[PDB]
Amino acid sequence: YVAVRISRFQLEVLRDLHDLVRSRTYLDVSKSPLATTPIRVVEYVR
Amino acid sequence: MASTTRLVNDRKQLEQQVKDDARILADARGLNITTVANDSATGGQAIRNVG
Repeated sequence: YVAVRISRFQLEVLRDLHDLVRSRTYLDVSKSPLATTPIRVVEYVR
Repeated sequence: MASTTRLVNDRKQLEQQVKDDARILADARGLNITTVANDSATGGQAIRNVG
């Protein structure tokens, strides 16, 4: 006799095929490579 | 009375300097505090009111 219903459903329509294209962000290892070893600092007392 | 009469003080200054520069460079590694509890109870005889 009693029905449980909802409101405010959020869904996304597109209306064009090109809108399925988004963007990410990657690291360019070609000119910014990943380091392999620390700096190997050495200290002397003044 | 020459430079040979200044050896003990020289050794004192050298010892102080070595003690200092052996600690300026030593790494600082802090420990983890443990063994903390409430274990300081006080005893004695009660009053035990009579009546």
